[PDB]
Amino acid sequence: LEVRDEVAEKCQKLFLDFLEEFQSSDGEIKYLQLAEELIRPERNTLVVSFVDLEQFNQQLSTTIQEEFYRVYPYLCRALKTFVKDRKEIPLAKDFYVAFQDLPTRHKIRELTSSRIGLLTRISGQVVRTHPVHPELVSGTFLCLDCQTVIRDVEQQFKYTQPNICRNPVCANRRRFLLDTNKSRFVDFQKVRIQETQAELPRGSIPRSLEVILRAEAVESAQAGDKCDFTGTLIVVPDVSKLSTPGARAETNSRVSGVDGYETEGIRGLRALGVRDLSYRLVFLACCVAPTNPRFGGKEEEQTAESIKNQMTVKEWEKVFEMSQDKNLYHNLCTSLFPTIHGNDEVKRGVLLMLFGGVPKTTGEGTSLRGDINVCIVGDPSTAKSQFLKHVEEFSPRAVYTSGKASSAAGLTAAVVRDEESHEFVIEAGALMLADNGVCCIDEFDKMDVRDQVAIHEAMEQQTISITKAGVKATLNARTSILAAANPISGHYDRSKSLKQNINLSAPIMSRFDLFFILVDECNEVTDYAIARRIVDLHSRIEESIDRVYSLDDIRRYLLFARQFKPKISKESEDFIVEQYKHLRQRDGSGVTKSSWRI
Amino acid sequence: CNTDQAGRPKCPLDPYFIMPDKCKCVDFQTLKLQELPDAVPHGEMPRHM
Amino acid sequence: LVKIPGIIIAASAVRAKATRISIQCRSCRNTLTNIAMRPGLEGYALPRKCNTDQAGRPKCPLDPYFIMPDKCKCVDFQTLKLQELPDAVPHGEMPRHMQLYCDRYLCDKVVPGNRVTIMGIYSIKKFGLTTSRVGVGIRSSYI
Amino acid sequence: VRGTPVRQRPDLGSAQKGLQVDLQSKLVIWGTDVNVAACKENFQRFLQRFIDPLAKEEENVGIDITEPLYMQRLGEINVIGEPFLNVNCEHIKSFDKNLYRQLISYPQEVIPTFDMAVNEIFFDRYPDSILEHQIQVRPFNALKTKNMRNLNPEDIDQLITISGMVIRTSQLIPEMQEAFFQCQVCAHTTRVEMDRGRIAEPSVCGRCHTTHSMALIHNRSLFSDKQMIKLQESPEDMPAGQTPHTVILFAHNDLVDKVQPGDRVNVTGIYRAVPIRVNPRVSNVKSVYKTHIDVIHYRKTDAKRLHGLDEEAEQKLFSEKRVELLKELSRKPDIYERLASALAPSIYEHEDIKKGILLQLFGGTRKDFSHTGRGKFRAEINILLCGDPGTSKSQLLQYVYNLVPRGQYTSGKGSSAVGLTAYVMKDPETRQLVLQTGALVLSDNGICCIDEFDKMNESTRSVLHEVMEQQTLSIAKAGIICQLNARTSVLAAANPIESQWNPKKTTIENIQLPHTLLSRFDLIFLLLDPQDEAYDRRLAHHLVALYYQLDMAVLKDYIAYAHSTIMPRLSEEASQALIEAYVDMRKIGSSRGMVSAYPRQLESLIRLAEAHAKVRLSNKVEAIDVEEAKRLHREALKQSATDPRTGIVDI
Amino acid sequence: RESLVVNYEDLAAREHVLAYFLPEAPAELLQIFDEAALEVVLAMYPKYDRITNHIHVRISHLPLVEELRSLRQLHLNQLIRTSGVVTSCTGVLPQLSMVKYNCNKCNFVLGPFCQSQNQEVKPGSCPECQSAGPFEVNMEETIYQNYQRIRIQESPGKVAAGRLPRSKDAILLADLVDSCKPGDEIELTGIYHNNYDGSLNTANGFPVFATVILANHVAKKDNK
Ligand SMILES: Nc1ncnc2c1ncn2[C@@H]1O[C@H](COP(=O)(O)OP(=O)(O)OP(=O)(O)O)[C@@H](O)[C@H]1O
Ligand SMILES: Nc1ncnc2c1ncn2[C@@H]1O[C@H](COP(=O)(O)OP(=O)(O)O)[C@@H](O)[C@H]1O
Ligand SMILES: [Mg+2]
Ligand SMILES: [Mg+2]
Ligand SMILES: [Zn+2]
Ligand SMILES: [Zn+2]
Ligand SMILES: [Zn+2]
Ligand SMILES: [Zn+2]
Repeated sequence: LEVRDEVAEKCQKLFLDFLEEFQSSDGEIKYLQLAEELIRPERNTLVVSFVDLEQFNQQLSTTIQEEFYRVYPYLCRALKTFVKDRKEIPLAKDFYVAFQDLPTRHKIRELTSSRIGLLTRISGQVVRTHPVHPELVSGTFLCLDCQTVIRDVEQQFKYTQPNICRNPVCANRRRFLLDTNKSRFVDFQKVRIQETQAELPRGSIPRSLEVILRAEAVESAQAGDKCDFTGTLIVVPDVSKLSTPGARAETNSRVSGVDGYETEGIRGLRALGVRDLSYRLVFLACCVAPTNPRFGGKEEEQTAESIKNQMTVKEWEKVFEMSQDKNLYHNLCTSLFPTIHGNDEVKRGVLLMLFGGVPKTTGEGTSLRGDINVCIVGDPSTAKSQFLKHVEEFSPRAVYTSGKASSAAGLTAAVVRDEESHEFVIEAGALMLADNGVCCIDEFDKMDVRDQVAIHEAMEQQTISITKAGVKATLNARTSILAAANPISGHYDRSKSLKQNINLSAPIMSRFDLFFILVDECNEVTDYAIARRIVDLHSRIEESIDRVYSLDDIRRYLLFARQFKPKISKESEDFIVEQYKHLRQRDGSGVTKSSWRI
Repeated sequence: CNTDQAGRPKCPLDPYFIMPDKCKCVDFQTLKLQELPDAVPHGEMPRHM
Repeated sequence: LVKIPGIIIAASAVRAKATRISIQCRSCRNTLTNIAMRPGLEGYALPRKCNTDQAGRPKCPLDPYFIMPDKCKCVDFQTLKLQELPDAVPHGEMPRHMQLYCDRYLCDKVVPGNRVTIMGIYSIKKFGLTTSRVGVGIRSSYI
Repeated sequence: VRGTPVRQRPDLGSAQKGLQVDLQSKLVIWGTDVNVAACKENFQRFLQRFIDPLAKEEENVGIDITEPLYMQRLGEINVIGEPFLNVNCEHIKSFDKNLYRQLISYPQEVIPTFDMAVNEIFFDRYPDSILEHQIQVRPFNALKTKNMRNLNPEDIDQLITISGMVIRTSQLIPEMQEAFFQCQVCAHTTRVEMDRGRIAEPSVCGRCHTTHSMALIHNRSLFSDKQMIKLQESPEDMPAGQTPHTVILFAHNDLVDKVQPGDRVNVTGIYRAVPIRVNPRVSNVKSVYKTHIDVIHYRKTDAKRLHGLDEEAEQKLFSEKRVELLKELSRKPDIYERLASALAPSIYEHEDIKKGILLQLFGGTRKDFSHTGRGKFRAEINILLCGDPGTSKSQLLQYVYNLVPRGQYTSGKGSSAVGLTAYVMKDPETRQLVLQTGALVLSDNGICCIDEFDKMNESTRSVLHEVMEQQTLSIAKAGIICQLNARTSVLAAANPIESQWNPKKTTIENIQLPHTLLSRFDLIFLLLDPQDEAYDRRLAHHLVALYYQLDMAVLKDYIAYAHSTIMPRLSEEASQALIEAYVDMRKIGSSRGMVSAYPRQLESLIRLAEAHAKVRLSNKVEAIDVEEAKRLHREALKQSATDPRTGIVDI
Repeated sequence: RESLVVNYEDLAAREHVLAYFLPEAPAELLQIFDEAALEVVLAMYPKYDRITNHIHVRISHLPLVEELRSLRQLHLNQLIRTSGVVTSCTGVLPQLSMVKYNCNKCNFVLGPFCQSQNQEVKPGSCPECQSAGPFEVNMEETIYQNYQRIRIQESPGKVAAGRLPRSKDAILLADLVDSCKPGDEIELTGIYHNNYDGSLNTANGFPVFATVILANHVAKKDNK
């Protein structure tokens, strides 16, 4: 009458038991309260911690982990019955289970055909995300030959028509009409990720795979994020041929065509129903989370209070106690460039650029920039590249790039066609992954003029406009630029102005708030101090780094402080005009010429 | 026409005509069999085959 | 009948479009001459059945007709690309374009770069209600 | 057999008919001269009693008198879990020459027989051992095909060994092995294995008898791994006018991801010929077939190279006798000089260049500066050879190129910037655009030899800045954004401006390289010609003697041991010596037209000292190491012959 | 003007059941509203039937303001209100509205068929000669309607965290055409639409659906 998946049915009942019996330290059934939130519209996924599942039933966790693909529909059925009786839900609202906190993590290179269909957690860097589309999960069809209605045929990550019409004296296998208003859909997103740079073997390009997000996980991973996907590796039928033929599938019915209808050629292949078996690996992610989270409390808009609630009480007491910390300016400078000796001005400037100013829009419409751009110009081996590396490793949303290694489409934005629909997907470049972050351009003077134009456009108007491949799209580039540039001749001639020493275009130089000249003085005492710092770092690697604040602490603190929008007091206004008058006065006749004019 | 490879332009629907002189024919007779008169039940029409 | 101005930005090579065609049946060789073709970007579907009958003789095939190319009255045929006059485009606005179909003595009356006024029939392409995405019921326009 | 699963072998292809034919009107396979019984018994005779009577080294288990060499290997397969036996085909050739001839000629019929024989022997003993599948034999070291262009259609489906460099490896492709079906009506399930490369769909369920209701369920099916590898062949026979050759390899299930681009490998596999479709969407195939290798075995060892990273990381690479011999060598007072002199033995008295190259082969101490915010520190040593022509720079670069694994050779204008970093091509086997690495990534853990460094435009020489400073290659191209690893050592050779050193110009005026780029090299050897008649005579004798008439294996193993185990750390008195050395060298190099010293030359000294301590197998950097770093740094650049005002003269 | 703007606040305040039914099944509700508006206008103006013969009702001030990044399969077939920036805009195209066909086998003109936004109307037989054979649009007896596709993306100010703006296609019909312009910032009310001819059945990938917004009301955000 009907075969029953014994392991899947058993797993379903055990999972409902876990849902309605597992209780947390408060002694209350936690997933009942969690699924109370699930009566909402736009709310269809319960997130179940795998450590809880392990504590409650080791065998159930093992079965779920090993046979995840086959038992997942039954876990979803268990969630539906759990939320059904307890509440008043739309009858045809599907619910999904999103496991989280898997202990073990796998490499993207370890996603072999052994892991297919079973639960895994991988981490990658999101390369691009595609639009959310409605996906057909199970369609109802109409036979065009006998008008019978075939209901609920499962789509296997491919548009599948019914194998055969339900009417037995109608053996239709070709002509079906999808009754789209009776079919059910899910929210689908495809994102491309690639393996992280700490995972690459030697001589290898990073592997990319496309992961599939569904109903409520759908919009979680954005480009540039180092995210941590848990789900199942799956095969998806593919279109890849002209290779040698291989791995066919034909009917096992022993059938031979008659004279004039011989089972040969195109007709014979159609009649035997032969089709190539070509697959590619795709990740079906049920949950997404950052690999290195900023807070332990939560993860739509951002206000200081929202950030403060998003963090634990310990984290915010730390944030507060450094906010009340006198000498926090020097403390952050030392804690954030621990290995760099000297260059205290450059440390202060880079820190301020990290915090940034207040962006404002005039009544007429012009935007007043609020992002500090900093350029570091200096002699060889003066730690310019080290400053850029420090910021790039510290700051989330920081991109590093060098002079000629980048194109213009790879620096700002590209457009590629969405293979799933008529939509168009934008490929983000360095200046967009660094949005509300820092773009560390290294070797800035050697960076092509045709690319200096793109940099200048994003620096001056904080936006990038695309008119290519069939779309116009204006994009936000609210990056702050941290650049390093060599002087002409490789050395800074103190007898010339800054303009005469670097070959940056004047518009670029004008879009820089601070210019830090790092001249190499041939000083023996500073030679000694630098030597001690370098040799000490190379002697005691982990030690010799005594930063007053954790680097995660700074990340949280900075993220919190970026929500503040300081005002300008009247006395601050008067002081500003007075200091500007002094600054202008330093640039008059008689006195020695300055490097650049105020 | 199954041989639509010896040229790209195609043959019609139903292109085939029997070749009468190339057919191997055999002899052919039809007989009418009636039930044996002794085997017909008493008041009963005979069966045929 | 519309009258629009514009500048011509492309002019195709003059080609041959039939005004009358003749078709011949593949089996009986009988012809179906002087079929009138619709003017403009409109096609023609051949008859799917031979007219001639001879009950004693067997019938012709299903689609027996073939264009006889030498028995065809062809005329000159050009397609133009009209852009909205640059002085007529609204300020922040992409120009509009229009496809034009010329015929027999309107061919080569203009070269790209000419400012022209056109009189013509605002028409759609009628090539058979086929060639199926997003826009439904949309058929390409031309003058 | 112990009930242990006998996994299918995709590397042997899809099974054949396997028809048995009797040659009397004994029971060979059709089209072959093998009968499975006698082949099986011959191989069992081979496994049980084969002893190499000439080989005694690098076994680390092999008693090499104990009657089986290979049943010792079976014992290992019992100790470890991996069910693979690597059989050297030369051993089979010694034992049974006819069995060898049969193996390379019908591998698809002989290798499965070898598998049955091995599993019978193994599970005779070890009858309680548990293996995730039965043992699969991997024959390697067949008679090397010197040029794969010499292979004929007579050779199709035979076992061959070739060598070359891995150029590209694909992503892992899932190959179906067993299909899973459910009825759309009754949910009855069935499974169908691949049979000769196709799956016969059930077409009627055996439960509810509905025609064509069983549906293939892809993600309940069983799959195997496959990987395409582009290998640039390295033929030993190079006939006139023949261009280099790229061969397609297909690895399966376990040899997948076993080689990385830039690896030099000996690959044993089956020479396959496959039909090409005329379009991807039709089934017509061309009359002219294309060829690939179905990889059976990867051999990474090469007698003339150094040990690769995969080998060095292997724990049992040295016997205790070998380790003791190496340590005894390290106690020699002049092990440094001996090892240096073992390099490029045919090159005459460039002792300092050879010491620098030895230090480059050893390299500095890999450090994890990750918790310091610093970034990544370059442990590699970059040497620049600047000198007037005819002084044997290209010979040294050629020697290092032909000695290291993972090396690349570049010369002059023949390379571009994207040809050194990376670029997109379209794989003409998948019709897909794939990313290909260039020379600087193919040597990611090796030495890139750049010859004619000076005759090479600044466009491509800017690419070297990030490679030499940060060991990474950030590419922001149209769609692809990433950071390729380029932890290369750079051995560069360049001529002076005017191609000949002229003594009227200072060192900086005469090298003529951007002064930021010179600081990236941690040794600049000035290969200058003294107009010296005695040296002329000695070199002339060396060169003429070259026209009529320390080991390598010990050097190879010494370097491998040092890379595996020695991680030199700076001692306090070494720290002080480095501080003083940097201050002094900075005073010295601040002169008129000398190559100046930057804080980067202190790290140059640190790297050289760590490498030198590693030559001693020291594990602790001491003042002697820093002293030799200073001396090498000064001898290169000829700073004793340099006055603080002008150029140099002669030694 | 052949179009009547109805404020949703006023409709809900007067009659809340129609207002509650309006965004759940707007295709049917807007059809009904159009018929009733035609009746009321023809009652008020008897001579207006020769002007337009169809009144469009545009719903204004809908409270269901969803940003483009938040439309889901939950919203399908529902009246939504969104805002964004017009990035592209086709020309006004003529779309078949009440299509007459020619039987090009006997030249009979096959009576007017309504052209839905969902599928091509394809006639069956010819009423006279009963041919299934080829037909053609009778372009002289057909009546057309104005058509225009616009692409609307989220205003760059709204997209904020560091993420990319999302865009949707919208279809403006017969009064709404040329009410936008590339660069305009608009408020779009329309039916989030799924079911016409875009479903990716070509195995070119996953069975995802292309969606469009049938614009019902467009309100620019600027001075005039
Ligand atoms: N010291 C030496 N020892 C051994 N061989 C030498 C020596 N000096 C020169 N030769 C021989 O002279 C030739 C020098 O050519 P090679 O290409 O090695 O020099 P090079 O420095 O690369 O020249 P260039 O600067 O023009 O490129 C080689 O064949 C080499 O064998
Ligand atoms: N003031 C300093 N403090 C610490 N280290 C320094 C200093 N100046 C230079 N260095 C060292 O010099 C090395 C090379 O610096 P780098 O960042 O490459 O300089 P640049 O790129 O400006 O030429 C760095 O590893 C850094 O550790
Ligand atoms: Mg630098
Ligand atoms: Mg040379
Ligand atoms: Zn049917
Ligand atoms: Zn005819
Ligand atoms: Zn069944
Ligand atoms: Zn008709």
